[PDB]
Amino acid sequence: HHHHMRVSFMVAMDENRVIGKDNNLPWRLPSELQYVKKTTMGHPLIMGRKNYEAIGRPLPGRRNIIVTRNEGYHVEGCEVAHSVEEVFELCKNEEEIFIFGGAQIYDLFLPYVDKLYITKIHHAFEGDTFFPEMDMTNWKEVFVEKGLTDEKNPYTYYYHVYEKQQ
Ligand SMILES: NC(=O)C1=CN([C@@H]2O[C@H](COP(=O)(O)OP(=O)(O)OC[C@H]3O[C@@H](n4cnc5c(N)ncnc54)[C@H](OP(=O)(O)O)[C@@H]3O)[C@@H](O)[C@H]2O)C=CC1
Ligand SMILES: CCc1nc(N)nc(N)c1C#CCc1cc(OC)ccc1OC
Repeated sequence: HHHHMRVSFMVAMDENRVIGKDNNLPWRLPSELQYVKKTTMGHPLIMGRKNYEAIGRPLPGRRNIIVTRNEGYHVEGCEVAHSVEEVFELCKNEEEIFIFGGAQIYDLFLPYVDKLYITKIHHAFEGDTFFPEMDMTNWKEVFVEKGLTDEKNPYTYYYHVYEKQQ
């Protein structure tokens, strides 16, 4: 029944798991976006249809895969899938794919996540979209580092990476 690729989550959330507000990001952290680009470069990005449209354009140097239940949905420079299994088919030969949100898409792929790249922002934003709860039993933190806080990046935040022990 198994897929061969590593399923990694890529997400940034606040102290209460908020990841979005009014179909956008509640914060603006250029430095954190650089870490995201650095980490995901050359790997497929899997994104919910809403997430993708908020971004608005294909992210260069990565396979953009959009998840939608719309069978007539198309976008140039991007791939479209309509299910977890169709993603696994498209990415069958990939080493590692990144589930890039948003919340519905995180929920979809949660039974399959092997590795978690999560930025935690030490602030409580007003929001309406939340990262799903996770049982970390049998996971281990393998990297942690404080983010750069300066004029362009006005919050305290940390990068964490957790690996499943399965
Ligand atoms: N801080 C962070 O790291 C991140 C924050 N965000 C934020 O999250 C928000 C977006 O999240 P959310 O509203 O949940 O939207 P999603 O990105 O999860 O997209 C939801 C869409 O995905 C498609 N979809 C959902 N379930 C399925 C399924 N089972 N099969 C096929 N397609 C499916 C549907 O598309 P369709 O309607 O076309 O059928 C649905 O409308 C935005 O605010 C964004 O800015 C997003 C990513 C990361
Ligand atoms: C907040 C940026 C971010 N960080 C982490 N660690 N994981 C994520 N999935 C995201 C995200 C996002 C959405 C987004 C991305 C983007 O360029 C990559 C541009 C705009 C975006 O939302 C409008």
